[PDB]
Amino acid sequence: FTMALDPQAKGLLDAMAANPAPRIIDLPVKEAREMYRGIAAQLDLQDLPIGKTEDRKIPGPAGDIPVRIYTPVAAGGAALPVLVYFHGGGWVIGDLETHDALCRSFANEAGCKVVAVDYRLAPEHRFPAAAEDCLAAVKWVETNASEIGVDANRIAVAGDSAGGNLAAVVSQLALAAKGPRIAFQLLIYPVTDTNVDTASYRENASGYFLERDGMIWFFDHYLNGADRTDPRVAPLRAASLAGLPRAYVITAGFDPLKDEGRAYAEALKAAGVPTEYVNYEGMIHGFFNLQAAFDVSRDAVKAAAKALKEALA
Repeated sequence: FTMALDPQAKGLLDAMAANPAPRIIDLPVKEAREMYRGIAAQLDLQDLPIGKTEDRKIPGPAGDIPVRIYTPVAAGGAALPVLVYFHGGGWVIGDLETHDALCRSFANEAGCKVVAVDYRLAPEHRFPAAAEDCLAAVKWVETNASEIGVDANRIAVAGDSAGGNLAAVVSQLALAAKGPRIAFQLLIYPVTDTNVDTASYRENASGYFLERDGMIWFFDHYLNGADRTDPRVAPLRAASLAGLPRAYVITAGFDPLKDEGRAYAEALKAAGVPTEYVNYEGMIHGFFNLQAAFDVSRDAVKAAAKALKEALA
């Protein structure tokens, strides 16, 4: 295991190295968001089928929140379990389009409705705007479960990266508020803390798509000298994890976020929370949205979806 890096990942990274265009993090957010959209468009699966896709607005604490509601192909009329999904992108980039293929994948493979949330992004809306919107969305899904044909006893949350941060944080806030009821949290290479100097941060600092300098950039847009020890951005620092939703936690081997993701999984287990932890040793951060490029990505998305399905049975 000289480097256990997946050869499809090495191929991708080498190709990205040969590109002279500015890094996402050297750019104003307009270009950064567009650059990320273009990346997504080329490396994720296109033209996946869906039973139904519906865009609408729901009431939010600061104004309307756009959401996208996915129904599995050939779903019956019965009320379905529902996954509320928070996209990644360091709380700055990403949107309903960048993660659409992943949402379709979860809907079809897990057999659940998916509600993807277009939450407020930084720097236009700093912390805790994203968490406010994501919590509001889960509350709305629970309250209006009958209207959108879902089972309010089978609500899961999920997200990748900053979205996984939000899923973890929303779970904590919901527990503290005694609602909404969340039955599962699917944390895909999540941000769980604000220490950019863990062993995996320094070992995987550059060259693996998500870089240490990238996280610094994201944190600076998102956190406004906000307390970086605030558990609403650093859920690993919570006083207690007891009573949180059963979890499925994914980390990538060459991800600077590996150590804190694993740490959160360990701390959930130690607090008695049922937790399934899987690490993909050859993968890089962001690989759940690279299903067109990586064989392992398709396998991992299916595996996460099946865990979700089985948990909400």
